[PDB]
Amino acid sequence: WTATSGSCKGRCFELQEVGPPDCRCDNLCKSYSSCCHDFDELCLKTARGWECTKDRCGEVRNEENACHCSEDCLSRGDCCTNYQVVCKGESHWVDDDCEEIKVPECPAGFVRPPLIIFSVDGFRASYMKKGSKVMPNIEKLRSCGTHAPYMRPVYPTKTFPNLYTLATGLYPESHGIVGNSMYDPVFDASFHLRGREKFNHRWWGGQPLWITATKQGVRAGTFFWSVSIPHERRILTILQWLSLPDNERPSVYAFYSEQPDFSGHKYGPFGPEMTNPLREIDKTVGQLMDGLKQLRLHRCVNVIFVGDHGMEDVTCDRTEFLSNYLTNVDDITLVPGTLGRIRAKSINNSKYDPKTIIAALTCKKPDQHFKPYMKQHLPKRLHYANNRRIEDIHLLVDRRWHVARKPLDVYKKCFFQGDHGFDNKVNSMQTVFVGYGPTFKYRTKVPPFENIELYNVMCDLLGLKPAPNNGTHGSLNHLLRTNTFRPTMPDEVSRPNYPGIMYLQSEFDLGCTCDDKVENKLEELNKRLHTKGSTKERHLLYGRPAVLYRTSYDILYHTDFESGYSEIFLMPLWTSYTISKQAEVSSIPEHLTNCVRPDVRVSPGFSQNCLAYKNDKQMSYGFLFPPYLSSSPEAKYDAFLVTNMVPMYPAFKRVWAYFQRVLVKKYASERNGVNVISGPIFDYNYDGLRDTEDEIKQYVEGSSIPVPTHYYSIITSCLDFTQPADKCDGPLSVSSFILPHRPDNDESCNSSEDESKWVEELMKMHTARVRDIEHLTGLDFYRKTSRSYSEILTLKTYLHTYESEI
Ligand SMILES: *[C@@H]1O[C@H](CO)[C@@H](O[C@@H]2O[C@H](CO)[C@@H](O[C@@H]3O[C@H](CO[C@H]4O[C@H](CO)[C@@H](O)[C@H](O[C@H]5O[C@H](CO)[C@@H](O)[C@H](O)[C@@H]5O[C@H]5O[C@H](CO)[C@@H](O)[C@H](O)[C@@H]5O)[C@@H]4O)[C@@H](O)[C@H](O[C@H]4O[C@H](CO)[C@@H](O)[C@H](O)[C@@H]4O[C@H]4O[C@H](CO)[C@@H](O)[C@H](O)[C@@H]4O)[C@@H]3O)[C@H](O)[C@H]2NC(C)=O)[C@H](O)[C@H]1NC(C)=O
Ligand SMILES: NS(=O)(=O)C1CCN(C(=O)N2C[C@H]3CN(C(=O)OCc4ccc(OC(F)(F)F)cc4)C[C@@H]3C2)CC1
Ligand SMILES: [Ca+2]
Ligand SMILES: [Ca+2]
Ligand SMILES: [Cl-]
Ligand code: NA
Ligand code: NA
Ligand SMILES: [Zn+2]
Repeated sequence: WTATSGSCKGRCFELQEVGPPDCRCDNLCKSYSSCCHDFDELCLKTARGWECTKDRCGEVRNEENACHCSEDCLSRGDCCTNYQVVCKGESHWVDDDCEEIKVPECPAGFVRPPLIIFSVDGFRASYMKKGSKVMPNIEKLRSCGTHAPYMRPVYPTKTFPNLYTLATGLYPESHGIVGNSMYDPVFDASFHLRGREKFNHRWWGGQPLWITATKQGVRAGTFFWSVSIPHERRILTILQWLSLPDNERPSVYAFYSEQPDFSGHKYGPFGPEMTNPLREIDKTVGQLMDGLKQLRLHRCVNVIFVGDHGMEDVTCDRTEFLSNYLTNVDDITLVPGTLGRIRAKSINNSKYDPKTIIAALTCKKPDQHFKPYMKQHLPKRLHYANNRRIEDIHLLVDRRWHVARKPLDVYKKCFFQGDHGFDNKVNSMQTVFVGYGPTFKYRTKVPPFENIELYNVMCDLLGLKPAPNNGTHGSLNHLLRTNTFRPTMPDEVSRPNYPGIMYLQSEFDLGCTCDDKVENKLEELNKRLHTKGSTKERHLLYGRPAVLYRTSYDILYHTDFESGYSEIFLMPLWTSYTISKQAEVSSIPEHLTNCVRPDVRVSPGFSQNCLAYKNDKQMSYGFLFPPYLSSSPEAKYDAFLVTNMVPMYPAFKRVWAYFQRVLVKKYASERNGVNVISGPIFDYNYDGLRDTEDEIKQYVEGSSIPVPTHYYSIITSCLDFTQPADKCDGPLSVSSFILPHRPDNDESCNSSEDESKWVEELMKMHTARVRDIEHLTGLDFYRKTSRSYSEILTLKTYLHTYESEI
């Protein structure tokens, strides 16, 4: 109940929300059916429109007008945004030449440069270039300020998940807004785009920027604007708030526009009808900047122009129907569209089986336009699994397509020509970032970056300590003139042991054999040096990774590679090696095919054994440093050490062998040498974080050898490829992956073909940031380079996407 008998007189767009049944006058009351009776009359005035004209100049104040052109309007803070232009011979902000803002130029009483976040829905990255002719205000922000060619949204590339990721710095799986539609089984409650349940606070996790600000004594404007408040009024309201006395005035503000998304759905991302919405957005930016100029704030305020996701061409005729695959179609609930989420229709139905549903959805049709996944098997880069609201069964839909349960859902629910929600690496889903103001750099282009990073920077801009989040604080220091965040490297927690030769061959009873007993102070003194680390400078280019958790491990040196061997998990945490452009690929000699050799530096009790692999009929083994890339016949024996061995399903060995035999050398040829760090990952609870020993669900049969869920590789070289990887004097270049360690290749529909037709495609899908690997392993890489730490943080957040040019 709301007793709408109170009055909005003097309270229009009040910043504090009064508790019902008192009538509200804040910019959210419309959404709650709770505004006072006179809200429209007093607060949403429209008389005379939004612009001054020559004849309105110097007028007698008429409080009925939407905005004002009387002499007192500046001190009242309520002129139309073009007042000084029309009436005082001033120029529009866009017509003024760009001039560097070296320091904030603020009116007295401003404690800090205000931040204004100008967010636009569905603003695809390529609009900056393709619509530049009709967006002069935005183009001036872009060219004069700091801009990225695009900004990567989070998956799914829908509105609420992305705006709330912008606000919190968190992945959707952590903030809880995992789609536009959700069922939470603990609450037994549903979240819907239209409706009231979405307002309940239990949906919204983490700590968004406005709460972070408020708790730290920085006042915030309201972030949410009710749909019926027009854009002009939103701008005028912000400008009025900026005229409040110092003690009442917020330092952070948001504007939101439902365009160009709204039209993009109806007309497609590049429909000719799209020119008008882009023009109108630009005019709104113009009004803000002219309004700030009138208030003398245009060289004081930091402005962020940011989108939530892009827009793709999608029509009704490109819909896959689950009724063309499943017999049991009515026993399931599907969340449909540009992704799919499946669960049982009834929890009382014990005939429901996810395994048979996945199977009936797998590679069933030649050009099938979605791929089914159990959520823990999705690419780790999506970070889309660790939430009870994310259904166990997921469909990744190809760009340009939809999935639906049955045809009736599509024609009884062509209308639309555009949609979004696809994999966040898809070019059409990319969106925009521009930063303009005293705290941003001048005329500066920065590399593309993820929207999870912005919360940290917005906190930096407001002098706030960010709540714990998924950004990597410092990775975006290069956007900022000042207010940078200068992190220290994490402290290493566990120091390695450096074992020498401590065990005789006969102490080992591992059931392993090698044809190696084939026998000189030349190469004998030489091999001792290699085991002591004499080539370590070649194979360990960026220092050894730090171990950020308590564990027991040994550094093992070899001619061709170096490893950090875990005595707890019985295998390396990491293996590091460098392959030059000149390196040659050799095969495994016939006599060495099944050779496995005890490591005399490492006790039998802390070793794997070959008998366990023999007895385990599902599990085979591979090697982290590949025997194919050995530098010499003698060095090759090192690659068969039991300490270089890891458990691998035969299906996965197909993938791994092709990577090691074919792809590493291809990369070294293309990149002028590469340094490779590979290792296992254990993430059985799919939280994107390293498992402890007691979280491991699978071991090699009859043993304490844990089975990795994933294998990673980090591949590093010189950004200036005229320099070899091992002699690089400047910035680095990286690509990484986290491959799921699966006992089948069902993910790859062409896997019956030669690895050359399907393996690289799989690896591209599972591209990763070094940072993702850090989380999954408790390791910290690039500890010893000649590069600044912030530059290394940027490198660690880099994602190689394999998409064409934007
Ligand atoms: C991205 O960044 C984020 C943010 O930094 C990282 O997420 C953090 O990870 C931490 C480690 O997992 C986690 O810490 C746990 O917090 C527990 C208390 O949590 C509450 O309080 C915090 C702080 O205010 C709050 O943020 C939490 O909010 C979560 O849950 C609510 C309600 O469900 C949601 O509204 C909200 O969206 C958020 O949900 C997300 O996180 C939870 C996990 O917390 C998931 O379950 C959800 O799916 C969703 O993703 C909470 O309100 C604390 O109790 C934990 O401590 C347990 O474990 C430690 C182990 O060290 C142990 O010492 C304790 O004894 C305790 O164990 C006991 O509980 C176990 C399970 O009940 C039980 O098995 C044991 O026997 C014991 O009884 C733990 O410290 C932190 O909460 C989240 N924060 C957020 C916001 O998500 C995230 O890791 C990053 N991702 C990547 C890839 O890097
Ligand atoms: N009610 S409805 O019309 O049926 C339905 C309602 C929900 N709707 C719908 O998509 N949204 C209604 C819109 C009003 N919001 C808004 O003002 O957002 C501003 C904002 C948000 C986050 C920000 O994050 C930060 F911190 F800056 F990084 C900043 C600014 C966005 C809402 C999405 C779809 C239509
Ligand atoms: Ca949107
Ligand atoms: Ca884990
Ligand atoms: Cl959704
Ligand atoms: Na086996
Ligand atoms: Na297959
Ligand atoms: Zn949309």
